[PDB]
Amino acid sequence: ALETVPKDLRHLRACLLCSLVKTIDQFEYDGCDNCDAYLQMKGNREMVYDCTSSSFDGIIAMMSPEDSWVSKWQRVSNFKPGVYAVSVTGRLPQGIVRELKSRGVAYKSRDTAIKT
Amino acid sequence: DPNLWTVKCKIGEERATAISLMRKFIAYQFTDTPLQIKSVVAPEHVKGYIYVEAYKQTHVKQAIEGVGNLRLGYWNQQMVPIKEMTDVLKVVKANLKPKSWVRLKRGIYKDDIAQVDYVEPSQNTISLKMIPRIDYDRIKA
Ligand SMILES: [Zn+2]
Repeated sequence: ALETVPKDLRHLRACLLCSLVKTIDQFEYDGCDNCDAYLQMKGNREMVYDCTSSSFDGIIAMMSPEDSWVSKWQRVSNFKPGVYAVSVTGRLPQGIVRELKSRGVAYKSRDTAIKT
Repeated sequence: DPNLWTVKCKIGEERATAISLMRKFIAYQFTDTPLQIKSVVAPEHVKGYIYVEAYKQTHVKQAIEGVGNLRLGYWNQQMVPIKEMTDVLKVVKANLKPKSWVRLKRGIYKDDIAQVDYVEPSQNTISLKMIPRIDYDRIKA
């Protein structure tokens, strides 16, 4: 859709669950399109700045997650097509990861980048 | 398994190229002339050319036709072997972490190793830990 594409290249971040790359306005006005019932980052900025971080690199134009090699390698085949990242560094605090396991969402480290 | 192709781009317009072709795809996915691309890779460490995913070489030529940012490398589309689909996604150590060690580019303490203390959430300025090297206003006039 037209909502998953970042409007402006300035002030864009990437989530740590599905690696959604969008502008800071879309994460506040709409939020995470791939997870809205477990995260609830629409309507505020503290939650947007808590889970989603600016420290990320790599951009991919995901269009057909059901048939693509890069989608399977990043385990983003069950997500919505759109702007994604290949290495989103960081870790969630111990305040939102405990509820995801009780709700059946396995938070996986999307940082596929190597350290030294 | 879809194939990966390499196209040449303008130097300094990689993210613009990606954000333009994604909007082209969304603007032509419902017409009679859709795009056969799966995804376009634009690494941040590279500068000068990008990558595109398509099964055959005709699809990329029929998809990148009409864009002024990919008109130069339009007459040739190289192909990488199957073992280079993995080395593209590798990133070596974003780059924003507190209590780390960074260096300056401009100012007086050029190429001097420093330390980070606090990060402003506004993405405007960043705190730094350095040591002054001034004379305390004794030598200079
Ligand atoms: Zn996500």
